[PDB]
Amino acid sequence: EQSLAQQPWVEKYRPKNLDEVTAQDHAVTVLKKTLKSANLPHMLFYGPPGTGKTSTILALTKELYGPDLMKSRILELNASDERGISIVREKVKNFARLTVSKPSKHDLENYPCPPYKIIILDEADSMTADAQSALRRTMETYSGVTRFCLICNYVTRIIDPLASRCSKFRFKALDASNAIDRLRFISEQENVKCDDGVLERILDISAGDLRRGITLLQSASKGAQYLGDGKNITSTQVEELAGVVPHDILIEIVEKVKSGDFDEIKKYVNTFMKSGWSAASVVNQLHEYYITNDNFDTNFKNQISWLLFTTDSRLNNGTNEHIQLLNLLVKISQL
Amino acid sequence: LQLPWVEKYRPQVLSDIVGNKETIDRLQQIAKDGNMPHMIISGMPGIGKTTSVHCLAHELLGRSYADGVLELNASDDRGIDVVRNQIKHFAQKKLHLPPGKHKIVILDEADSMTAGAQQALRRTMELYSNSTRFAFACNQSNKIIEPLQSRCAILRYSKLSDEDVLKRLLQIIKLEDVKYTNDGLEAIIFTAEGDMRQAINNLQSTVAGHGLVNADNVFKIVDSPHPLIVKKMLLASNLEDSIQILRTDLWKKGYSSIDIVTTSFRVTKNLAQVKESVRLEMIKEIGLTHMRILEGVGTYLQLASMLAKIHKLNN
Amino acid sequence: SKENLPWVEKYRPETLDEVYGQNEVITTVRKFVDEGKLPHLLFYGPPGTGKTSTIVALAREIYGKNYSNMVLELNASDDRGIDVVRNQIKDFASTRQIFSKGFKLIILDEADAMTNAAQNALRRVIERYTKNTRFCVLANYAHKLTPALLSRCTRFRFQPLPQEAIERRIANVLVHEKLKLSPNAEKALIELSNGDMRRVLNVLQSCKATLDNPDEDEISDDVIYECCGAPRPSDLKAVLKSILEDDWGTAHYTLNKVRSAKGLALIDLIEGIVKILEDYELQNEETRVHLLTKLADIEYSISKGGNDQIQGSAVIGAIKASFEN
Amino acid sequence: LANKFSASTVHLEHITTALSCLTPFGSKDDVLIFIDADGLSFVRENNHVIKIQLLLSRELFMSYSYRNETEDHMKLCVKINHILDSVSVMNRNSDDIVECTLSYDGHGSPFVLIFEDSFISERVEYSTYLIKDFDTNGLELDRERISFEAIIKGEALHSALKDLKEIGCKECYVYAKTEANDENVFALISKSQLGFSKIKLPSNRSILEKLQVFDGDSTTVIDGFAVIGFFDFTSFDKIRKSTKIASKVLFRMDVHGVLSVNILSPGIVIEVCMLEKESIDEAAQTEIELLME
Ligand SMILES: Nc1ncnc2c1ncn2[C@@H]1O[C@H](COP(=O)(O)OP(=O)(O)OP(O)(O)=S)[C@@H](O)[C@H]1O
Ligand SMILES: Nc1ncnc2c1ncn2[C@@H]1O[C@H](COP(=O)(O)OP(=O)(O)OP(O)(O)=S)[C@@H](O)[C@H]1O
Ligand SMILES: Nc1ncnc2c1ncn2[C@@H]1O[C@H](COP(=O)(O)OP(=O)(O)OP(O)(O)=S)[C@@H](O)[C@H]1O
Ligand SMILES: [Mg+2]
Ligand SMILES: [Mg+2]
Ligand SMILES: [Mg+2]
Repeated sequence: EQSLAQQPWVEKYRPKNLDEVTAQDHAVTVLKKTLKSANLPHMLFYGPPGTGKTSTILALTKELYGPDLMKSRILELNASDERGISIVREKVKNFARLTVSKPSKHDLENYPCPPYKIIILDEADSMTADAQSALRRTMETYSGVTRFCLICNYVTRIIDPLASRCSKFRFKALDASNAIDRLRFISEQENVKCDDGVLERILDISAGDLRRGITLLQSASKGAQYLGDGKNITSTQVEELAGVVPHDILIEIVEKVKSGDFDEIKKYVNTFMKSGWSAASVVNQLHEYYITNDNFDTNFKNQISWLLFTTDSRLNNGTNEHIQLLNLLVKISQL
Repeated sequence: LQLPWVEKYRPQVLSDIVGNKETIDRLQQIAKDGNMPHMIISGMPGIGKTTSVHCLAHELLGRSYADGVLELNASDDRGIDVVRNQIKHFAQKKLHLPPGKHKIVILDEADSMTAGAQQALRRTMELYSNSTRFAFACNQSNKIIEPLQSRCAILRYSKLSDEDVLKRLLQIIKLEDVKYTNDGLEAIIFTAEGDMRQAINNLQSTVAGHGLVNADNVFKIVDSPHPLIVKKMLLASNLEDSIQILRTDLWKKGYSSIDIVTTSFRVTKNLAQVKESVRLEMIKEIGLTHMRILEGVGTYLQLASMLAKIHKLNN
Repeated sequence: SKENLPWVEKYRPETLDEVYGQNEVITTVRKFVDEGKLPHLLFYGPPGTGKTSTIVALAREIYGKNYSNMVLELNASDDRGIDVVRNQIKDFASTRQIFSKGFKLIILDEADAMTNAAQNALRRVIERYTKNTRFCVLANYAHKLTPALLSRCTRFRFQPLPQEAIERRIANVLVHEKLKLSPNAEKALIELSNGDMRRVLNVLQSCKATLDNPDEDEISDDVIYECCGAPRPSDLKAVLKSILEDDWGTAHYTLNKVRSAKGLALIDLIEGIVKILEDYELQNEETRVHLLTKLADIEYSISKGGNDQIQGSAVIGAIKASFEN
Repeated sequence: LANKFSASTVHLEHITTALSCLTPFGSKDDVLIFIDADGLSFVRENNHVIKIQLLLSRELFMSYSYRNETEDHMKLCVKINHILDSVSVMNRNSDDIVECTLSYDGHGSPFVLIFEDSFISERVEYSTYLIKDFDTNGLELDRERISFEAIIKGEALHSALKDLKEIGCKECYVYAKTEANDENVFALISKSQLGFSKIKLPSNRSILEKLQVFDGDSTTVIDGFAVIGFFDFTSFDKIRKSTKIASKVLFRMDVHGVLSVNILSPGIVIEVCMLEKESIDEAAQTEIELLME
C-alpha cells in the first residue's frame, strides 16, 4: 500500500490508455482509429500547459507497441536533452533511417505493431529554427518507416515548413465543464470529502490546467487529513491554498484606487507587497472585478482593459511586481 | 546538348563587352600596351568583371595563356598554405614572355580570402612584382585589406545602362534569329535591373516559353522586381493603397514576410524624398516588425500594422 | 506500402502532369526538357506549393526511372559547408555521366539554409561546369541567398495554389479513397488551406479518420471544423456583432459563451475577425490604423502566453475604441 | 543453425583484411552487405563517383548455410565505424581467437558477429539501416565497349601508387598505347606540386602481362592509338590498400569514361569502378603529349 502511495497525485493518476484522456476527443478519436487504419501521420500537438499532450502521446505509443516493443520503436527527446543542429542531423536522422525491428509472436498476437517507429520531440518550441529546418527532409524521406510527433505550447515557435508537414492537433483548455468528471473520479478514488462546488472552484482557479487542479486538490486533502476533524473541505481553504487574494483585501485596494491619492495608494501597496501575493493573481482578480462591474462606463472599461493588457504583458516579460502593480493602480486611479 | 545562352554567348574579346565604356577602353589600352599593373575590379554581380579580366589575360598572353595565367576562386583551396606554396612557386617561375608582358594571377572573388592569406600575399607582391601581376575581382572593394589595396589600381564597374543591354540583346537575337517586339525587349530590360546575366536568362526563358518576346509573354514567367513594388507600397499616400499593394502584389504572390521586411528596410534606406526624422522612424518600425517576425509571428497582420504605423509617421 | 503512408506523402506527384496550379512554370520546364536546354533553375515559393515534387518529377522525366544514379540531391538535413561544396559537389559536377546520359543534375533543396561561404564557393562551380552539370536551387526565403547565386539562376515563382487546382486534387483524392465531400466542406477546406496542399491533405485524412463509417458517411463542414477545432463563420459574425453593438457585459458574456461552446482559441477568433474587418468599408481611416496596431500587439502578446481572459477583454476594448473614432 | 544465413570460419585474416580494404572509403559512413549462396559481398560507394565491392566466397568459410527460400539474396546496410570499433576492441587478443561467425535472420534483425575463443565467446549485434535509393549497379563497366584492358603485377602497381601518394599527386592520367613488335606503353602521369611527372611500367611479361586497345568496342585491336583517362587522385588512391594485398590487377576502361580495376589476392576478389573527369585541359594534354613523345 505504501508503494502506491509514494507518488504525487499528478503522476499517480496520469492516464494509462487513450480512454482515460478527457476533453480531447477531437484528436483522441483520430489517434484511436489509427490503431486500426495503421496510417499514422506526422503529428504536431500544441496547447496550453497541463492539457494532456505528453500523456496522450505516451498512451498512444503504449497502445501501439507495448511494454517490450516500445523500447525499440520509440525515440524520445525533450528540452532536458541536447538538440542542436548536429544532433538533429546525426542522431535523429540515424534513428529515422533505422530498419523496423522484428516484432515477436507475443507482440503480434497482443498488439497491432504497426510497421514504423515513432520519434517524439517534446517541448519542440525550444529548438532553434536551423535545427527545425534540419528536420524537414528527414521527415518526408523516411515517412515509410518513421513518424514524427512534435509537442509544444507556443505553436508560433514552430517554423512554417514543419507545421505544414505535420498534421496539427490543438489541445483545448481543461475547465469546470469538460474536466470535472476526471477530477471527481480522482477525488472519489482518494476519498477526499469536499463541499459541493469545491471541485468546480478548483477547476476555475486552475484556469485550463488540470495538473494545477490536481495538485491543489492533493494539498487540500493533505491539510484535511492533518487536521483530522472529519469536516468537508471548503472553498475558502482552496482559495487560500491557491494564493487567491481575499475579497476584503481586493475591496480595500479598489477603495484606495477610487480615492485617487497617490501617497495613500503607495503606502497601501508597500504594505500589501509584504504579504507576498503574486502580481498576476491580483491583476486577474482586478480584471474580473472591473470588467464585470456595471457601475462603470464603456470608455472606462476600454481604457482599463488596455491598461490591464499592458500590465499583464509586462509581468509576463518578468518584471518587478511592485513597480508594475503600483503603476497599474495609479493609472486606474487617474481614469 | 546546347549550352544556355548565358554561357554560350560569353564574350571572348574585350570589344564584345558593353557598358563602362571608359573602363573597357582603358582595359583595351592596357591589353594592347602590355604594362599591366596590379589591379582590383569591383562592382555588382553580372556586369562583366570575370569576363573582362579573362579577356584581358587572354589577349595579353596570347598562346602563353596556359602557362602564364594562374586562376583561383572561392571554389578552390586558397588558404595560407596555398599562398605559401602554389602562388609562391608560380610567381617564382621563370617564363619567357614578349617584352612588356607578365604572368597574371587571377583571384576571382578575392574578398572571400582569409585574413592570414591576404597578409601573406603582401610579401609575395613585394618580391615578385617584377615578373608577376595580380588581378583581384570582387564585389566589395573594401573587403580587401588596405595593405594590398595600396599596391593596386582600383577599377569600379557601374551598373549597365538600358542602351548597352538592348544593344547586346539585339546582337544575341540576331545570332539566334529570335522573333520579338520592342515592348518585349523593354520589359526584359526593366526586369533585368541592370544585371545582364539575368537579362540573358530571362530572354532565353521567354524565347523557349512562347518564341515571341512580348511584354505580356515576358511577364508570364518573369516578375517585376519586388523592390520597386515595396517602394510603391511605402510611398503610397493612403493606408488603403499600401494595404492593397501588400496584399495583391506581394502576399498573394507567395513572397515571404521576412523577405518583405528586409526589402522594406533596404528601400527605406534609399528614400530620397522623405525627411530624415520620418525615415528614421520608419526604420525603427520596420526593425520592430522584423524582430516580431524573427520570433515566429510572420503574419500578414504584422505587416499591415507596420504599414499603418508608417502611415501614421507620414502624417 | 503506399497505403500505410501519410496522405501528404502517399499523393506526392510522380509525373509533371500531376503538378497543378503552376501551369506556366510546368509548361516552361517541360518544353525545356523536350528541347534539352535546361538552364540553372531557382524555385522560389511558400511551403507546400510543389517545388520539391516538381523538381523530382522533372528529374524522373529527364532520366526515366534511373534518375537516382545521375542526380545529386542535398537538403538541410545534410551538412553543406564550404568543405562539402569544395569536395563532394565539385567532384560530382566535374565527373562524366554514368552512361553519357546528357548532363548531370544537382538539386540543392532548402538552399536558404546554406552558409554564405558555401554559396560563394558555389558560384564558380556552377559557372565552370555548366556544360556537364545543371544546378537547381529551391527556397522559401530569398533574402538568405547571396546576390551572385540569384543572378546565376533562372527564377521561377511557385504561387500559392489556386482554388481550381485544389478542387481538382481533392477530387482525385476522393476518387482514390472511398470518401465523399460536401461543397460547403470543400469551400471551408480551401479557405483554411491558404494555398498549401499539405494542409488540405492532412485535414482530409483527419476528417476521414473522424468519420464513424467512411464507406458511406459524407464529410460536412462541421466535421472539418471539429477536426481542426476552428471557429465557424457564424461564431465569428456573432462575436463581431456583439462587440460592435452590445454593451461591455453582453460582449464579454457572448465571447465567453462562444469560446466555451467548442473550446475555441482566441487567436483563431482574432484572425477570423481580422479577415472579416479587412472587407469592411470604413469612412474614417484612423480606425483602420488603431485596429491594425492594437490587434497586432494582442497577437504578439498571445504568442508568448499570458492571461487569456485579459487578452480577450483587450480585443473587445481595442475594437470598441477603434470604432468609436 | 536456425538463422536464415550463418557462416563460420577459423581464419581471422579475411575479415580484418576486408575491413582494412574498405577503410579508405571513409571511416564513418555506410556499408552494404549482400548475402547469397555464392558468398558474402561488401559494397561501398563514394560521391556517386567511385564504388568498391569485395567478395568473400563460400570456400573461405569452413561452414556456410543460406536457408532463405523466398528471396535468392539478402541486402542489408550497416555503419562501418561500429564494426571497426567492435572488431578493434574484440581483436586485441588476436592470438587467442579461434573462430569467427557471421549470422543474419532477414530484414528487421541485426547483423550478428561472434568471436569464439577456447572458453570465452563475444557476441555483438549491429543495427541495420534502410538502403539508399542510389543503385550501386549504376556505376558498372560496359563490357561491350572496352576502350582498353591491361594486366599488371600487384607489387609494381602498389609501388607506383605509393610514389604518386608521397609526391602529393593531385591529378592522375592513365596512358595506354600499343604498337607492333609487341610494344606496349602503360603509364601514369601525375600533376602535383612538383609539376608533371611520369611513372612508366616496363614492356615485359613480368610487370605488364598484356595490354590491348580495342578502339572502344572490345573486338578490333588498333595500333598507334593512345587512350588517356583523366582522374582525380582522391578517388584513384582509394585502391592503394586493395593493391597492397593484390596478387594480380586487371585494368579495363570503356568508352563511357568508366575504369574498372579487378584485384585478385579461394581468395579475396575486389572490384573498383571509377568515373573519369569531364575533360582534359589543353595545358595538361600538351604536357602529357610532350612527356610521352
Ligand atoms: N486530458 C487530460 N486527461 C487526464 N489527465 C490529464 C489531462 N491533462 C492533464 N492531465 C493530468 O495532468 C498531468 C500532466 O499532463 P501532461 O500530459 O504532461 O500535460 P501537458 O500538456 O504535457 O503539459 P505541458 O505542455 O508539458 S506544461 C497528467 O499526468 C494528468 O494527471
Ligand atoms: N558587359 C557585358 N557584356 C556582355 N555580356 C555580359 C556583360 N556582363 C555580363 N554579361 C553576360 O553575363 C555573363 C556573366 O558575366 P560575368 O562577368 O561572369 O559576371 P560578373 O560581372 O563576374 O558577376 P560576378 O561578380 O561574377 S557574380 C557573361 O558570360 C555574359 O554572357
Ligand atoms: N502543385 C501541387 N500539385 C499537387 N500536389 C501538390 C502540389 N504541391 C504540393 N502538393 C502536395 O503537397 C506535398 C508536398 O509538396 P512539396 O513539393 O514537397 O512542398 P514544397 O513546395 O517543397 O514546400 P517546401 O519548400 O518543401 S516547405 C506533395 O507530396 C503533394 O502531396
Ligand atoms: Mg508535456
Ligand atoms: Mg565574376
Ligand atoms: Mg520541398
